Amino acid sequence: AAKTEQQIADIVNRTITPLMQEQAIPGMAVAIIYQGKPYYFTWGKADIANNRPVTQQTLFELGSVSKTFNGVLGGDAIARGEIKLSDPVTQYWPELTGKQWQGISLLHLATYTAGGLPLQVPDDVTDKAALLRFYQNWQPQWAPGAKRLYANSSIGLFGALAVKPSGMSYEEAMSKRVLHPLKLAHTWITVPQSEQKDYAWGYREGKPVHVSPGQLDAEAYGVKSSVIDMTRWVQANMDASQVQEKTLQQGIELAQSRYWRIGDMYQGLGWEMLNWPVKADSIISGSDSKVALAALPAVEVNPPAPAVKASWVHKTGSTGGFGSYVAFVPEKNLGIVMLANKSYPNPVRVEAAWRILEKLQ
Repeated sequence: AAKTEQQIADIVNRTITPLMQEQAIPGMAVAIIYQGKPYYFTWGKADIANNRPVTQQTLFELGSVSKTFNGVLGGDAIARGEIKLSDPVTQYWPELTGKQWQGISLLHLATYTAGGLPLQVPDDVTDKAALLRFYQNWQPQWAPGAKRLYANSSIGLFGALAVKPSGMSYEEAMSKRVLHPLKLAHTWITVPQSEQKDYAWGYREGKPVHVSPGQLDAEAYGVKSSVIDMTRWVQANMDASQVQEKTLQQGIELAQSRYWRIGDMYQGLGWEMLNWPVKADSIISGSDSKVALAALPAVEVNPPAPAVKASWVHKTGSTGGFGSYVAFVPEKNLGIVMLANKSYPNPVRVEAAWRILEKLQ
């Protein structure tokens, strides 16, 4: 018996209501993809001050979910034959000298195994000249491919280098090559003046906050999107076959290939996958900052393993004011998008998603 909208409504409501309460989230937006059909739900308020409620059109900061956009754009470029994952970083930024860079490829940056690029670009690095200096002076902790350390400075750099051949900016390339084709008209890097009325305020210690500028912001954490756009984004990735642009369909597929095995978890391009069915505890406890930010040994999958439908694909993302979570199981044609205007613990996100989806499988 296929569940009915109202049964889906009770499961969702039953889970989120309590969550919003204990974590004290001002507003939320959730989309369920159940047998390929989207169901949207909205709770709370986007601007406590101006008393504006969350809508299906409300823009949320995706934080690190932005990395999924990066991975796919990189994929498309590969597909076009513009870049090769195996190519040296040096090829793309010749101004970037230093023998510590000699054996590092695109792959290593994309997949956080370059040898310890830090989580964030330093606080005293706020312009492009400082950026070059930073990387020029950077001192590797491990040999390339040795371990995985989750870092904005790694994937961030991958994004910037990957659009180089095209001669487009990242923002231009992203709009042209991915957003336009999938009709993500409510997905932005820079939110227009015209759309400010739909831009939710993020809440930090009860204070309204928006993500600030930074080196490699667009590439690692600066996408803004609505419940509806996140949902089309999930559908497209869930099944690349529906995508008309051959290169984009191919990039989606490459982004979901498996390059590294990091104990039961596989690293794609922005997306992280686990085999299905998976144990709840594995995903929940692997989402904790204690595990997710650690340096772990990485076993290489070369040639990469292809995207399989029997997988649990997901990405967590946060900003000072926002908490996002997205997951999908291609094989069951099920997924969830969870957008909040308050950053709350990773494991609570993952755990609530699982609760909802276990009930629908």
